[PDB]
Amino acid sequence: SYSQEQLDSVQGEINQRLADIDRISEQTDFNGVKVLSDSAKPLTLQVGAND
Amino acid sequence: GETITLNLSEISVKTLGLDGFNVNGKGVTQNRSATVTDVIAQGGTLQGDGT
Repeated sequence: SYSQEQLDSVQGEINQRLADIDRISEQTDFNGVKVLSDSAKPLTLQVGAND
Repeated sequence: GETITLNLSEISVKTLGLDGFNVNGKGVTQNRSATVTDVIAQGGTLQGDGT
């Protein structure tokens, strides 16, 4: 039932949400680590002595 | 390195496209029928049968 322009507004909101998802990906930081990004190797977290 | 661009501008007359919006006026003007005076004012030639 939606004409083309309302779909255009919907897609604008989709693009905004997707851009925010990508922003969260590239900007969620912890101790200078892009933890939730495309370049985040798994961590170690040495627990206990005698490594 | 991150921004949230707003992209806001140009909501007014002269940008919504109206710029002259004239609901009244002459509407559709009616031209007047030409005659021999106008054509001879254009400076062409006449011949038999007034052509």
